[PDB]
Amino acid sequence: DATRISRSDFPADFIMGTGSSAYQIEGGARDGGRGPSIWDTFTHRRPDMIRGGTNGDVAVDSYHLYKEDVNILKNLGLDAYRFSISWSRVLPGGRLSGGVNKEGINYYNNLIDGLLANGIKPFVTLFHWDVPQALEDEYGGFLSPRIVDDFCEYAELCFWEFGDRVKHWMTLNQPWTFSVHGYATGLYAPGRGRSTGNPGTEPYWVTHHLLLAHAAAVELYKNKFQRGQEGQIGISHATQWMEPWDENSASDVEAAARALDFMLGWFMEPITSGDYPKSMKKFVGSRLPKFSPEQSKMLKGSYDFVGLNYYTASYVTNASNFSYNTDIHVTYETDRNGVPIGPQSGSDWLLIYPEGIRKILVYTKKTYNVPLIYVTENGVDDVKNTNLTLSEARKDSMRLKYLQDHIFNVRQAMNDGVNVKGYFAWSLLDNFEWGEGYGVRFGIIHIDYNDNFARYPKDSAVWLMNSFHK
Ligand SMILES: OC[C@H]1O[C@@H](O)[C@H](O)[C@@H](O)[C@@H]1O
Repeated sequence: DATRISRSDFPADFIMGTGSSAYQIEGGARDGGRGPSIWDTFTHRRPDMIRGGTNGDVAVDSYHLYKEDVNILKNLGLDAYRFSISWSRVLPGGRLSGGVNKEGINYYNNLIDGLLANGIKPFVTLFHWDVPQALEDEYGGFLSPRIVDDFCEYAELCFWEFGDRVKHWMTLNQPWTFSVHGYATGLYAPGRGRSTGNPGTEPYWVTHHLLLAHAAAVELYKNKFQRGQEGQIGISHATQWMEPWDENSASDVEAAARALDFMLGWFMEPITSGDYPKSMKKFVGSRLPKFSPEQSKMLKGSYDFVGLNYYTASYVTNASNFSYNTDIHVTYETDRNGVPIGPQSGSDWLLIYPEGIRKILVYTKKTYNVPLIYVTENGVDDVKNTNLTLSEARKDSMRLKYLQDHIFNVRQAMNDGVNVKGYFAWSLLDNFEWGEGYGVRFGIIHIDYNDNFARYPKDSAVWLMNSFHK
């Protein structure tokens, strides 16, 4: 029974936590010496692409209110906090020659020491989509292999400044989403793919450079820092459970494995065997870049742990100029005979399917033999409703059930043999949700946008504190 799940159902070294990313919570977008990221430019030049026309200039002001966030985290009682560094805050011009911003280094040091003073372990992600505009404008950012060397200079600065206290690093978070919505759909920054963009080629280049940036930073960590600092490094991937529309149709079973291949396998195979998956080579063909053997040798095994982010699931079937989307040759279905795979959250794409996380975890251990996994993101958004007062708004029983069910399933997956070392809910605070602006709330902590981003715990935060304190 999922309602009685609690810390005592887990081993002693199991880590519970919560998460954010820099651009979604910080604001201070032009404070403290920070330069612009591609998100700054996208939300300012193209406000029509954002619900409400809003941006993250102020967001929820964790740049100034970080002492409050630390205080909330202390009261919450969980082991860990996962956040990311804004690249253009510490390197406003992206590369070392653009100046090193000491004030942005001071921010991250104050945040890290306040977390440590309170017994909270920092898990830090280097990159969460906020490419410095200078690097975008100079040579097209992740479209160019120049990005690998710049990204390494940046990773080295972080290890040097923070590596004495941060022992858990992630190079990238959800690079899938960056690649696809940035370059295939054009819904996210830099907003291309519908030169002006090409959804047939650009996503594949971007992903290819993301993986090389990741591998070069891991080798840098491993050869130059790991012995003096004794930390660990990994990466976090987007996942969505892919279920055969018809359990029996072997054509359907194959469409599902291919959907997995194009989402997860696209990233996971290169760091496992040095190459892209077979299905992708077959359906993408000559548009899919190749690794030199030095690159392959660098990629293979380039991690100490992997993190997975899981929200939802879907049914897959077979499909009947070029585009990443059409290359998959699958169609997505939500119902089996008028019965949805699960109920909607406040977002129509997000269907609640807890068994999804147990399956995605077992699949990953099986298909890739990952020794050590964390669930680095999992969570759900409130029904949109500006008519509720805070007493009502904070009663977030859907989220509370969602968390219980998934955490339960995570337990199950460990009984199935998956070695899962921790779980981070997503996210700590209501914050800026990219295309969806401020309208979609994912936080265990409520934010009052009418009154200086005043923070208040929802029921789920109370529950997490009570069942998982330590
Ligand atoms: O808005 C949906 C997205 O929101 C962000 O908060 C997270 O970074 C993503 O993982 C999530 O898919």
